[PDB]
Amino acid sequence: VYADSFVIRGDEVRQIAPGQTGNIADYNYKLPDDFTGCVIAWNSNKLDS
Amino acid sequence: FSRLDPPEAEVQIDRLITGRLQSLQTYVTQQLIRAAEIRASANLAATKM
Repeated sequence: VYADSFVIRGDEVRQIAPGQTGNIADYNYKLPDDFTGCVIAWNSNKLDS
Repeated sequence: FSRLDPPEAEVQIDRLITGRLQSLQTYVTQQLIRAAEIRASANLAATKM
């Protein structure tokens, strides 16, 4: 197992998926085409904001 | 590969890979039967001559 952790904007939460381009996955953090495993996304307006 | 997102595109091109493979399989099968009726006539010519 190989974990990850970061905090992004709520508009681009669907930008993370494999094969999607943009600016976050084009400059900061890309996922492979053959990505096995998955993400856990939840709102955190109470804590991080 | 340009418009479709990459994992879905792989689904839509499975039609074209097996669509042309069925076209070659059908074409080869007709030549296998058609070569049998020529060898039935090549052996008739080799018997007549």
